[PDB]
Amino acid sequence: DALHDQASALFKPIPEQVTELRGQPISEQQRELGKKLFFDPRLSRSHVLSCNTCHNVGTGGADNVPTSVGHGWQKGPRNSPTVFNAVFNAAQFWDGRAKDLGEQAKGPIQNSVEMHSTPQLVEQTLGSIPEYVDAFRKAFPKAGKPVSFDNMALAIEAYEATLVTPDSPFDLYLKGDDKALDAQQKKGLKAFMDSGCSACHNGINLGGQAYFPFGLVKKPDADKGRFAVTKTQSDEYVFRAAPLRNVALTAPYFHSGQVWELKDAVAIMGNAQLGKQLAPDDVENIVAFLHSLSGKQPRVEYPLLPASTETTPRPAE
Amino acid sequence: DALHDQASALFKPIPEQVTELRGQPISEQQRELGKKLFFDPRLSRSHVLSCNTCHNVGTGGADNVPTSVGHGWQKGPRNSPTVFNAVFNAAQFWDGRAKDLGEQAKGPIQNSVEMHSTPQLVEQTLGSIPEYVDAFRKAFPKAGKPVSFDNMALAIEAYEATLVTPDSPFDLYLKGDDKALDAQQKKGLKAFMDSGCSACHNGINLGGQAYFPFGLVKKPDADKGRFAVTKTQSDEYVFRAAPLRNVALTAPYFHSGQVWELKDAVAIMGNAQLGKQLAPDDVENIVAFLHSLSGKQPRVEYPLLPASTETTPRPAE
Ligand code: HEC
Ligand code: HEC
Ligand code: HEC
Ligand code: HEC
Ligand SMILES: [Ca+2]
Ligand SMILES: [Ca+2]
Repeated sequence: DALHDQASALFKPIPEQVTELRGQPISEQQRELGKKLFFDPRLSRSHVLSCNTCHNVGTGGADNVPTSVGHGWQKGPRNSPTVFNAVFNAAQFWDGRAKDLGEQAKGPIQNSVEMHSTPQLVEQTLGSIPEYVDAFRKAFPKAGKPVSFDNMALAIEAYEATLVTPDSPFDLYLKGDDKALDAQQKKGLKAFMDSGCSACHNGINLGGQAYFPFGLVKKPDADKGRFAVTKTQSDEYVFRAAPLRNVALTAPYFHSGQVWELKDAVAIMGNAQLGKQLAPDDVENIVAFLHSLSGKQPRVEYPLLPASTETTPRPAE
Repeated sequence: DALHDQASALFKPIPEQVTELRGQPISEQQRELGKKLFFDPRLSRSHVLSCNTCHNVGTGGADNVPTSVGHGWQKGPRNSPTVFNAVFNAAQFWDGRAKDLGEQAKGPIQNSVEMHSTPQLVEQTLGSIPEYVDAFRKAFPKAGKPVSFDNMALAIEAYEATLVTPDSPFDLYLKGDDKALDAQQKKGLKAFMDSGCSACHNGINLGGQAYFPFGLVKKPDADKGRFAVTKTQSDEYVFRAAPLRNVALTAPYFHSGQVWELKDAVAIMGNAQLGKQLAPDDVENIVAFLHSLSGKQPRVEYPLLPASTETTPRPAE
């Protein structure tokens, strides 16, 4: 089918599982340790914030509130992006100055820990708990200092690699099953490509691979009649093309989390003059199409975190 | 064994499972629905607080920070008590005036919802989500209005009944296995009874059944040399005798969450003039004994919460 043809040229399905990371095989110990860390609020100085707090695995992997402030890169509050399938994103943050985005040498993990705690503090904390000490040795055998920021980061990435959502209808369609998407979804997929959406939203995650000088702003006054995606003040200031997988599960939308309905988000983008102007039917069909991007949500067994000991730092500001 | 004799007269083990609640059998649908609600942050107006936030199932069922404010009964901030085995507690809150505690007609669930949201709001919220609507009908078939505060409360209680921790060593010892507790733990159990601890901390949960006019205060200046448990300003003002099950997992201690070490908490209580003055060995042995109260932690599969719809109220203050 010609439709399946161009689809396959532009998109790729989520693998059933990633087994290697940074050229290293992912062990189960690493996965388990990473899970604990992802849920342990003790990584925050205050002992109340965990990755799961803002990237809630029960609600699409995002907190689903307008904005929050979790990473040091942030110049301000932004909508928390889902953590599902994030491992495939080359472009990680929402926005930034092009020169600075070539200076954000830091990844999400280091960014967050430095913001809500300090690496030294996090190390001292994990070190005071025997169960963690052991878990680290068992997961990183050939290591001098098993409990170190580096390994912690590696462990979390391993768990992150576990949070993928394969087998969404769209993916089944890409893999072959031409019955996966209904007619409306197909008109949508067609319109998505025809209107130039795929110009920016492409690849495995339908986005998350590049930055562009367009961002949502509240109109000076000219949802879909209150906000618009326009050029930034200079092409040096860019926003990441949001990866669309599981988009139906992570409202509100855009970096500021200001539009709550997907139909509006679609209309707004389809009015950004970044392609052929959209027709009502298209907007509807596209939305239907987007729903086909919801994959299989990860089944997570809440980890049992080890108890603090007498040398474990106590909460603070 | 004489020791096992008085032990059995004063204590009782946690049943393997509670199957009935308010004279009604607990179905699995109720359990599942309750689990979702316990983790759904949308029960708070702001969409950021869930029961799990403060009664974290991964860390002993408590948040393990000095204090928090989660229920309307609260006159101030208090340490969040564990939710594990709470269903067996007759006395639910930390403290209060005797006359008012005969007016706290409200339970933890209603107290919390009224504080962080409103019953009407919570009802409107759950009602806007089809998956919940259905889950409610399947869990409460013979019901006029399936989605109602009442049923929500019932569902959560059902899930609460699931959060019990049977088979702690102490319990195995009570059930017979005289090898469950080592010699030190036995000296501890003996001392616990001999020093009058069991006068207040008894029953299935070693506490949580009655109120007494003694509470921790910071000495005017006379941990164990900075705080003390003394009489309240009048026997009308009382504090609940904290249930001790899983106590080794829920530091800090006392209603204000001011003492971090169990040895100190024990010393302080064993100096309250509520029994024979404790000897260093005893304090150590008792602590060892308390550790025998950590039961089997519940294995929880994080629930997949349904997506908000267009009629679902948006976050607020
Ligand atoms: C709320 C206070 C958060 C906490 C705690 C954590 N994260 Fe986060 N994360 C948050 C926001 C608001 C954002 C966007 C920031 C921006 O300006 O871009 C993020 C982003 C990430 C990302 C990048 C997403 C991608 O697709 O590459 C990742 C992967 C991520 N966060 C992971 C994560 C982990 C592992 C955390 C605990 C160590 C962590 N975040 C904490 C907000 C919050
Ligand atoms: C490149 C210039 C783009 C084209 C072509 C389209 N989109 Fe896009 N999209 C782009 C950016 C820079 C952003 C973020 C803007 C911001 O201020 O945050 C987005 C975001 C979306 C979203 C929101 C997803 C989310 O918040 O998780 C949707 C739903 C979306 N885009 C859809 C979409 C459609 C349907 C398009 C063509 C009809 C389209 N976008 C084109 C960049 C680009
Ligand atoms: C933090 C902001 C909390 C949230 C949200 C919830 N709870 Fe809570 N709970 C909290 C505290 C600080 C306390 C002590 C209050 C006091 O003054 O006594 C509690 C207490 C309870 C109890 C009673 C414990 C017992 O053994 O009987 C229960 C059972 C309980 N909380 C349950 C619970 C549920 C089901 C919640 C969500 C609907 C809930 N709490 C929210 C703090 C917090
Ligand atoms: C009845 C008057 C009591 C006697 C006898 C003992 N305890 Fe107790 N205990 C009691 C109260 C009213 C409280 C709460 C005081 C407050 O300000 O919060 C407690 C609490 C404890 C704790 C803390 C548990 C927790 O915070 O989760 C411990 C560890 C404890 N009590 C132990 C203990 C021991 C070992 C006793 C005899 C040697 C003892 N208590 C006696 C009431 C009473
Ligand atoms: Ca979002
Ligand atoms: Ca406590």
